[PDB]
Amino acid sequence: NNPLFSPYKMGKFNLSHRVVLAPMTRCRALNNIPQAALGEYYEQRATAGGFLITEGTMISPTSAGFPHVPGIFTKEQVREWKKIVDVVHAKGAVIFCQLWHVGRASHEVYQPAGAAPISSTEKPISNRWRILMPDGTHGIYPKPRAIGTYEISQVVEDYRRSALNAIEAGFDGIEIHGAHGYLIDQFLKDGINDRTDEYGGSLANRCKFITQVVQAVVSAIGADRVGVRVSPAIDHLDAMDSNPLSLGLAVVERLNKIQLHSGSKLAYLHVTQPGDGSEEEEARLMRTLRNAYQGTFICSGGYTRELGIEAVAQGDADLVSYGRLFISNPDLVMRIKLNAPLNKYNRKTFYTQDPVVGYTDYPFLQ
Ligand SMILES: Cc1cc2nc3c(=O)[nH]c(=O)nc-3n(C[C@H](O)[C@H](O)[C@H](O)COP(=O)(O)O)c2cc1C
Repeated sequence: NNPLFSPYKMGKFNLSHRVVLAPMTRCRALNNIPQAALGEYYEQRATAGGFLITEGTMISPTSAGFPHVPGIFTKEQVREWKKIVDVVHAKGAVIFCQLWHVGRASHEVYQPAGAAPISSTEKPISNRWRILMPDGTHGIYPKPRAIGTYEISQVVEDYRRSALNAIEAGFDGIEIHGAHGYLIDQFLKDGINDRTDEYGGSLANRCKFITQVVQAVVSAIGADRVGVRVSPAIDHLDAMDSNPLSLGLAVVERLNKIQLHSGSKLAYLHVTQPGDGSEEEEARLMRTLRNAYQGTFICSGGYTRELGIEAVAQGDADLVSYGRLFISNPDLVMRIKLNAPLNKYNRKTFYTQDPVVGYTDYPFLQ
C-alpha cells in the first residue's frame, strides 16, 4: 500500500524502495582512512535495492574541516573503501560516495602545515559559529585565502580525480556536496561570495563553480553516476542568499543544461532544508525546485514516515532521504515498512571516534 515501497529506476539503478540513507559525517575514519567500523555501519543500514549515500569524503589534503573523516584522494583510501563497498553490494544495495570540500569551514589543525583554508572569499565565518576541534573543544574559524581562478580549476580537477577514485573503489556513483555553507555554497550564496571577477556578482557567475565541478565529474564517470546536493535556504556558517528560490532555480537551470549538452540525465538532484517546525513555505520551495528540474529528485530534512509517504504519493519527490533517524535505527527501512516504533539517537556520540559506541551498537528490531 505504501508508495515508499514502490520501485524506482534511478538511471541505471533499479531501486526497490524510496528510503535513502542521507550522507552523515560520523568521524570514525581514523586518519582519514576508511575503517572496518564503517563497513559494519553501512552494512547494517544496507537493504536489497536500497540507496545509501556515504558521509562526506575528502577530495584533497586541504578539503577537511572535521576530525577523522574519510578521504578518497589516495590509493590507500581507495583500497579500504573497496572493502566497505563490497559488503554493501553483498546486501544488494546501491551506494554513492559524497565528495566534500569544506572551504573556509576549517582550521589550521585540519590543514597541511597549518595553512589557511581556501574559499571564494577572504572573510572568515563569523564568531556566531564555532568549529569542532579534534580534542572536543570548539575553536575559532580562521581567515580563509580567496583563491584565484587557476586554483579554482585545480579544485575542479580534485573533484574529477576523486570521482574516478570512487569508481575504482566500486562505488556506484558520487554525490557533489554543494550544501550547508561549504566550499561550493561559498560560491553560490551572495551572503558569502564577495568576488568581483567572473565567479562573483551575477547569478550566472555565482553558479559557474558548481557548473564546472558537475561538468568535470560528468565527463569523467558519466552523468547517470553523479548526484548533486544543495541547500538554497539553510542558514549554516553564514550561508544566506538574498533570493534563495531564484538561486536554487538558477542552479537547476545549469543542471538541466549540463544534461542537455551531455545527452544524459544526472542520477538525481538532492535538495535539503532546515525541517525543524515554516512548513508550508519550505514545502513550496522544495516542490518548486523539483518541478523545475528534469530528472530524479531526492527531498531531505525533517521528513517523517508520514511526510515521506505523502511526498512520493503526491509526486513532490521521487526519493526521500533520512539522516538522524538512520543513526539510531539501522533497520529504518524495515521500521518504516512495518510502521514500527523508532528508537532515539544519542547526540553526544554523533562525532566521537569509538568504532562501536553510538555507531554500530544501536539494535535492530527484536
Ligand atoms: C551528525 C550529522 C552529520 C551529517 N553529515 C553530513 C554530511 O557529511 N554531508 C551532508 O551533505 N549532510 C550531512 N548531514 C545532514 C544530513 O544529511 C541531513 O540532511 C540532515 O540531518 C537533515 O535530515 P534529517 O532530518 O533526516 O536528519 C549530517 C547531519 C548530521 C546530524
